Amino acid sequence: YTPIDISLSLTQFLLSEFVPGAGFVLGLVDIIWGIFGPSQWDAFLVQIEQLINQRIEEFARNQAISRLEGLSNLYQIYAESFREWEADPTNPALREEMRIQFNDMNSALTTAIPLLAVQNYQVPLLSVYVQAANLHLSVLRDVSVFGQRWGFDAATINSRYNDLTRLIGNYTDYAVRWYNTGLERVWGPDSRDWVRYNQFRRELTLTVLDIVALFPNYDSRRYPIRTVSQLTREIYTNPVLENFDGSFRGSAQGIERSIRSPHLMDILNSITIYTDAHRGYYYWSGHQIMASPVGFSGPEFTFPLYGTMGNAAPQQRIVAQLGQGVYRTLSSTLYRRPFNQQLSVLDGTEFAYGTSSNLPSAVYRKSGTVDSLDEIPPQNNNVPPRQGFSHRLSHVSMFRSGFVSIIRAPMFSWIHRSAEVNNIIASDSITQIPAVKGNFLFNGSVISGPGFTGGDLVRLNSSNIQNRGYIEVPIHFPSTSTRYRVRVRYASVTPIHLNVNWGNSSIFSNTVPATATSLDNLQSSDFGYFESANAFTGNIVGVRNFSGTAGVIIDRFEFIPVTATLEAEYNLERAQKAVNALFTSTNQLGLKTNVTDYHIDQVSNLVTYLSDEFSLDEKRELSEKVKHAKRLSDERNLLQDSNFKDINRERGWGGSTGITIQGGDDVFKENYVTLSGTFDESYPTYLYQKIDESKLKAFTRYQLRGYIEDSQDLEIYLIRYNAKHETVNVPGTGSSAHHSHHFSLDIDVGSTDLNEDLGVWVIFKIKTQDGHARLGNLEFLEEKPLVGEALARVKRAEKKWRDKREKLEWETNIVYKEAKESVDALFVNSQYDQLQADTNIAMIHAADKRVHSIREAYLPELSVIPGVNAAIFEELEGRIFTAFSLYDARNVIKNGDFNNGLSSWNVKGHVDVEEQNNQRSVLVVPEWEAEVSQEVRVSPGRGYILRVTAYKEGYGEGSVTIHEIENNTDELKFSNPVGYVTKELEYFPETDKVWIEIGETEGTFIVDSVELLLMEE
Amino acid sequence: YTPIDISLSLTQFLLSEFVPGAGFVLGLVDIIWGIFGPSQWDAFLVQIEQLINQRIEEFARNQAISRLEGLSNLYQIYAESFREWEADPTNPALREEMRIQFNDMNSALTTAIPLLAVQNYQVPLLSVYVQAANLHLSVLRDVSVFGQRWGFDAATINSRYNDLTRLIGNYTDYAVRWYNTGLERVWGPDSRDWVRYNQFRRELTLTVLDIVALFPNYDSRRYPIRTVSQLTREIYTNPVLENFDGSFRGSAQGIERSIRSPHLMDILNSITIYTDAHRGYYYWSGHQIMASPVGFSGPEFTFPLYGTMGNAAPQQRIVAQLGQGVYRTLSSTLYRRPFNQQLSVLDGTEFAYGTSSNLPSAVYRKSGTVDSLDEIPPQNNNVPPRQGFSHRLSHVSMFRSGFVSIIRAPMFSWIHRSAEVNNIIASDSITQIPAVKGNFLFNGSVISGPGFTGGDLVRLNSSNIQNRGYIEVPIHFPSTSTRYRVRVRYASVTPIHLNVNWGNSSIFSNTVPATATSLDNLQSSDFGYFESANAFTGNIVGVRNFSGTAGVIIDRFEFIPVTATLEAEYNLERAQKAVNALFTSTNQLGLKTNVTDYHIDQVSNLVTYLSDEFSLDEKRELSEKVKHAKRLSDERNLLQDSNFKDINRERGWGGSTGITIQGGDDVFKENYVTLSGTFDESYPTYLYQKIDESKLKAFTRYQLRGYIEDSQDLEIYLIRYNAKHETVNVPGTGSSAHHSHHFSLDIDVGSTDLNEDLGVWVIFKIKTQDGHARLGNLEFLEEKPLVGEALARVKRAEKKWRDKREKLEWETNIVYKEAKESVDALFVNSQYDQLQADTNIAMIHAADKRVHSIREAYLPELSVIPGVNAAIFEELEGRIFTAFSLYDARNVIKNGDFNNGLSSWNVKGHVDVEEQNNQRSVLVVPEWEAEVSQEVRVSPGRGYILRVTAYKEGYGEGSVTIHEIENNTDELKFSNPVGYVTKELEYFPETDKVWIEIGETEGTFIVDSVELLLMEE
Ligand SMILES: [Ca+2]
Ligand SMILES: [Ca+2]
Ligand SMILES: [K+]
Ligand SMILES: [K+]
Ligand SMILES: [K+]
Ligand SMILES: [K+]
Repeated sequence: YTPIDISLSLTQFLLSEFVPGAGFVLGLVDIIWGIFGPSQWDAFLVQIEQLINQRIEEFARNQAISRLEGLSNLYQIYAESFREWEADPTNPALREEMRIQFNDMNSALTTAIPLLAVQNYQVPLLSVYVQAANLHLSVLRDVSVFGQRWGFDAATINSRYNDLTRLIGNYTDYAVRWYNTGLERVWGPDSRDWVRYNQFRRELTLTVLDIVALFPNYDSRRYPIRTVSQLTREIYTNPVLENFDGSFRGSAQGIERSIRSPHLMDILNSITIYTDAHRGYYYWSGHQIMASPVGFSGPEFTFPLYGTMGNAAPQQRIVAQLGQGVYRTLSSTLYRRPFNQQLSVLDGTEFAYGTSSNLPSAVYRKSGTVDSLDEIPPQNNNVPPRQGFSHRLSHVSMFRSGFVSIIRAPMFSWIHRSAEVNNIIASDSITQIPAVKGNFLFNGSVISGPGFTGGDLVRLNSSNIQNRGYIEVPIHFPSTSTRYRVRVRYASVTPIHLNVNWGNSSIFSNTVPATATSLDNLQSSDFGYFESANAFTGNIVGVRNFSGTAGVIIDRFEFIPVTATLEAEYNLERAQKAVNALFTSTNQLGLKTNVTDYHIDQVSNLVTYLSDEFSLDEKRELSEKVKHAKRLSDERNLLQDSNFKDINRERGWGGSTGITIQGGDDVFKENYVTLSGTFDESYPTYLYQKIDESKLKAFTRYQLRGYIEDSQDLEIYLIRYNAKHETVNVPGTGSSAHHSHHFSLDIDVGSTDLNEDLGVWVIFKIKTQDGHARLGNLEFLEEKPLVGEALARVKRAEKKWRDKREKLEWETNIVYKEAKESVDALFVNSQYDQLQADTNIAMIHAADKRVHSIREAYLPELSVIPGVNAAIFEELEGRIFTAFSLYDARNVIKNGDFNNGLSSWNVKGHVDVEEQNNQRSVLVVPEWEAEVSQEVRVSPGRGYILRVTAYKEGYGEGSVTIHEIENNTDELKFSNPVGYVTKELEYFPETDKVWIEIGETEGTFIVDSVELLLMEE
Repeated sequence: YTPIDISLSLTQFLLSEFVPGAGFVLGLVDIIWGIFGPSQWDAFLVQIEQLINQRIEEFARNQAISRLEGLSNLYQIYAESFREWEADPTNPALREEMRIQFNDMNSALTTAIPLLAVQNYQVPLLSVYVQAANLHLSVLRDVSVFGQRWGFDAATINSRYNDLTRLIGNYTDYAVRWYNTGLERVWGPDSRDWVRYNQFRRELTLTVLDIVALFPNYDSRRYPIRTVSQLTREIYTNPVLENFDGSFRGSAQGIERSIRSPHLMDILNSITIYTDAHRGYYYWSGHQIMASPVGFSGPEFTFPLYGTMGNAAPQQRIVAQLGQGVYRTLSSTLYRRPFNQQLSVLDGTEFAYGTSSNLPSAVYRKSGTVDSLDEIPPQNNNVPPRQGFSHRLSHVSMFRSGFVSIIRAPMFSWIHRSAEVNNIIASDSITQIPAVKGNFLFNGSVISGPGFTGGDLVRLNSSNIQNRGYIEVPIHFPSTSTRYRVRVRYASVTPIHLNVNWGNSSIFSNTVPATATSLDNLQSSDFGYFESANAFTGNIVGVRNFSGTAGVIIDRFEFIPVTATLEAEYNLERAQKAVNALFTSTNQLGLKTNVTDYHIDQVSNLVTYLSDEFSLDEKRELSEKVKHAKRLSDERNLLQDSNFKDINRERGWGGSTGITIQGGDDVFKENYVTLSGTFDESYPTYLYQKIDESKLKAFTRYQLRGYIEDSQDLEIYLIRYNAKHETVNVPGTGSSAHHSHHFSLDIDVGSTDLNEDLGVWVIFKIKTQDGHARLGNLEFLEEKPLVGEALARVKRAEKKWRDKREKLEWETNIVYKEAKESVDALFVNSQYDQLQADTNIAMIHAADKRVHSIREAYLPELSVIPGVNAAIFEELEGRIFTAFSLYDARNVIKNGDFNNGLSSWNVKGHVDVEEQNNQRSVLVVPEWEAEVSQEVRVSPGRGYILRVTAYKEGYGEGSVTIHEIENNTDELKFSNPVGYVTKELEYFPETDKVWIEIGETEGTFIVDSVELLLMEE
């Protein structure tokens, strides 16, 4: 019969029937607006006014009640019109009437609510304010569903939808704010203050917060179908204190502390009660509580003894989880306060259970007349209290004092019955399980709700790895066969990566957005949602806070029944949006330049995951477009042989050993490239390609880019007017150092000239042993035309390369002449047939060094790439290689150069042949006892030239001598940056054998070549 | 017929029959020692001498061959004795002969090997050295298995077992070292140098490394039963280069680079060959290779074109994976070298396949007579080459030059056939899969093996989280029903945490030891093992490097068939060792003091995981002991109610609200405690307990300790002579900040005195809101007696507390007297019946402050704990509370104190009642227009005293006035750190009603109390 009774009846309706329709519209009239007079509105104001002890100003109060009246009358019209329209949807008069009534309803409300929020009296007005706002939200939510069907145009529906969500927030934040400051205003130091304080809290939770808690569910778009919330907050009664005919000083903090702080929800299993005695008055002195987690999903637990052990009588375990729990307490109080020792306790209490039928009430000692049901009344008056109660007993703590006065004041928590002992998932509606109904909290806290949630929330803390915040909720599924998408309501001040598990499998893991800008004063719009992409049928549900850095508030888990067509639709929209975002324009004719080749690959992946069972028509369509995008990417890609199909087959890819092409990957979806290291720095692993001038456009930046799975020591070159080069090390990822796998590199074209034919060299190099790379999706592309500084830089670069060429082209005319003449002086001039008789090796070597002083025969960066001067260097060095060949053939001495180490030589001591300047091999005689010798056949009577090219380290003299058996021995002697002397002599063997013998006196002797030749002109 | 043929025949035996027994002993004689003369040993030396071009010194060489001979003769005796003993194990003569022959065999070998390792010629001796060492290891491995059965005593078997493992390392490191420096010694700049170089490498891999690679398997204890290894190394042939009748200058680096660097193993699928033409000579100009990963577990891949495309003739795909792969190439070479252009290529090659039957050979163009089978001969000569080959063709790369001379020199990799195309797991032997046979390498490299592994290894790099190094190997199980323990051979320089997965499940995750002290020059003993604890029956196998910091080399995976009894045994030993390590001594009578209660809990967990099917007898036994340990822990534990069964039931645990006891946990196995925060700092969450002097021993340190799952703001107190206190924050873990969950805290006892009864207070406190702890397994224990500094510190602490008491005990005699007299002055002296007529509130308040200047009525740290002065403070404050009660009852004014705010008062303006010093409530008149008034009933004719206690802020005068209707109004006026004035007057009502009215002129007026009293003596 009181506002709390009325609220609880709305609360039940809102929990059980929350779904757009005539049942809803009709529900509000029957419960409230159709059946309330001005005395009912008066009654509501008095409830809070009495409490806070100050009445609303009369004009304001008068204004308030006549508005509420205006609205009863209005809404009755809207409801009656709604009803009739429902019965005949197509009747245009019934529809116009719907439109008009809606408009008028929206006017009145917008105007009347500010009059229920009037300064200085916001508090005593709140619950009624809450009423008008609950109603405002539903008409807005109506028009957003039925608007179209009534004849409103989309423009006007979205405007009023935007209003709807603007106002879920506003109205909620308002109520919550004034509840707070009303609550604080009524706090005070004594037990009397506490009674008013708690009574405020309890009454206003019942007529205010509970409704507000349901306000989100008006979001038609978030909650298209029936959606069931659960209120988990606790409310408190305290018999002893609540009708103590006095007040205990400075006790209200002590009393308030005897309420349990924020916890995971638990079921009250039993109370075991201790009787003590004072002047032959027997009383409840202490007691003990057992409890279980939600869903008896854990073992039971307990708490330290409340109050004090007593032994005046046996003790009495009262079991609470029988039927549906305890819904009522009838308590006997005792106050002995004899004229002058003092007593304030309970001598008995009945605990009564909720049942669809009947259960004997468990009595501690005796019943009494301090009925809890005055304070926590039933929600349903169509049945006995045992059936129609609103609350279950949740815990019984205690405020105590001890040995001048005795206080034993048991404190009763009542949780709302919408808080089910188990977490059962429906299948025809969205089910809301608040995270607080969980049973495993690792690295995080429960912290009291701000009022607009129905209860407390879960904080998961920031990390690092094995310290991830985690909340686990047990959940039962009546219907196995039902497919659900999970949605989570959360709050964070930063974007956080979150993983949601279901059973042992992880159904969501990505970074969700921020929603707030501080987690301390939490406002309605501070919360948000995310959902799994798919829908499924394990038996628990969980969230993990992956962030090392920030925390996250988890409100509630939401299970959303879904058909397979719905599923296929969600993913289609998602993928359709992806493909479209590749193109510049609405006609899909061009790619956005900053869309990379690899990106187009990620997006195509999305398409192939679409159902073949429900989306084929519209999936094929999408795959047309993404293939089309890709084709356009290949069009803009200026590199030949993109997929490395023809490396080395010259005008495509140039490549070395230590490369590998596999077709695909964890990362790559197309042919890609693996490069491994080298054992010698001079023999690098290289993939290169020239880009033809004819494909380039003047005065334009170009961009080399691609994707590297991972990398170490990867050397990347871009070469036109000069070479730029990155070294690139990129670690892999799972699912100095580059944090990104995308790379890019820019170069700028000046004037293009086909005749000069610069182009752009693209070169990938690895010159170390540990060393590697995995890359693909390589593009070379046109980016932007050159403007401002970049332009003047390029003009400077070309101009500067232009000046470097002229220089080079001048110095090369000198040197070539010089080298070419030195080359010619080696030969008998008759076209590369013969060496002059008297040209020696040092000469060949000297000519060689004049050839190798040619500066751009080969590109510095990678010397397999011919330079400006490749043509002319090449011909001269071949004339040189011819020359060494001729030197060798004519030498009557086998291996006189030491080019084959020591073969064809007879060696006595310790001697070595070491290479010194290019292929050039030298004999080292390190000690005088060593002897290198060769027997040579000759033509007796002919004449020979013995030529030695060598030098002498240190003291003494090096010798090459020559002889036959007995008298005919002759000698070449050497004594004294690194340069050789050439000596010779004429020898005339008497016989058919000669001996050549190399030796020395001391120090070290070094011989380049020993030659023996016929004198023949 | 050559040493390479002989080696390959041993190699096959060692791969296929590696198992202790007579088959093994008999195998070595038949293959080697029983059938070799001195010419065979000569032959071996010549193989390497010819190669390195320098013969061994004659004495050394002579010595060497006669030792090898001594050993042929000896081992023939040992083998014949082994054989005969096998046939009749119990015959004591056959057993004595076994013992003797073993001793002699061990002597000869120990003496002869140093003569095969002689300075200056270690290299040319190596392979023969390898032979003698292979043999040494097996006799050692024999005696370690059969030793006991021959009659050797355990002392001598373990000595020779220790020798065995000492020498697997030594002999391996030796061989490997000299292979290295022999190989380097023979490197050189030209193609000729390369031929010798590679020929060395290839021949010495075949006669040396391969054997050495098998050396570990001699570890009887690691390999109790048959164990099969796989050689994965590649060897190389190069037809063109290998019988080029000359040498190409500075080409050996170029040639060497045409060998593939370290890779995951792959199967050669096909070669597709390009014919070109030069002067109407048709040649192999280029070619392309396809390959697949091991087990065709991946898609195929390819490589950039080898050589150069040619079009002189069609092109020719030759398929390699037919039969068992290509085992042979017969190659035609071409050398045009016309007197003066140059050519060095192949004009044809036959590829022949390995089959149990027959397959036509695929011919490129034509066969030739450069048979690969001269270089890579068969292992089995009991069958045609097609069946008995040792190698499969593995890859064909190329060394090239191009457009003076042309070189097209295809390079053939041969992998040993023990490298199976698939990774098949046997069931009757241990199967060794080298990690290199994997198909997924993430964050790591393959790097060339050191020689003693059979092939290359896998490096997994240091991290951070989604960059864990990982190696995945595909594996087939012929027999589903077989149970295997996985063992991994690895190397690391630090202890690393490693996770091994099998299929999708993770079968090992813990930190394994270091084995090495640098990963660069890897020695035999640098490797180690770890194993899963259990044994299982997924289809791949993997290791992940969990370290953020260090790298790890993975060699090979080892699968070990096991029965269920074996399993149950492994875990029993493991748990038996755990339980024993709890006790001080061999009689399990005492606990080791540094074994914590929680530790005993971890160890009991280990016991409950033992099989009930195979271990019951010996598991029950173990559970007796661990329960016994635990019982002893409770014995030493000096805390009452360890498992928090009786908190608050006073002489056990003292506890507040916001505590919870659950029975067990992810962490705790026994009753444990959860504390949550507080809303007010003055109302903390507390668990405390005193420890009785009678349980303490003089001059001894004690230790408080326990385990905290997690914690924040946990305040821990230890109190005797003074209080020490930690604040403790401990993050949780998965499976300022404390990195450990174990805590401890120490205190020291001086002299114990039962009369003074200090004890030790143990207090857990949380005084903040965010704030929590989860702890259990709490012990208070005796640690050690006090010695040295600690002793003199404690003597100082007690002495100092002793001096603080005397002080306290002196000051308390003064104050108590003072306070007690002030208390008494309040009363009419007749036992606490009445207040003196003229004692006012300020007096009561002044007396109160003299009571509350009592210094240790309550323990500072937690004021629920009575102090020295709790008794005397308590009585006096009750006399005070009596006094306030009396003040109130006699005041004819209702609520004249403002202790119930403003009730019983009529208020006109804005006025407030604020609490100021304890419960003391004051009326604040802030403005002159305000009016607080009360109508009081009186007895006409009697006489009353109107007393006011108040003061005046600022200007003007505060008034309390009193009156009846018309002429009888009188007044108390107040004008002018925080202290009150008391005024009064005598009033005599003519009527039955009086009015009391509080007011003021301006400024602010503050009233403590207004009292009206009858004058009655
Ligand atoms: Ca030379
Ligand atoms: Ca007062
Ligand atoms: K906020
Ligand atoms: K152009
Ligand atoms: K090492
Ligand atoms: K004692």
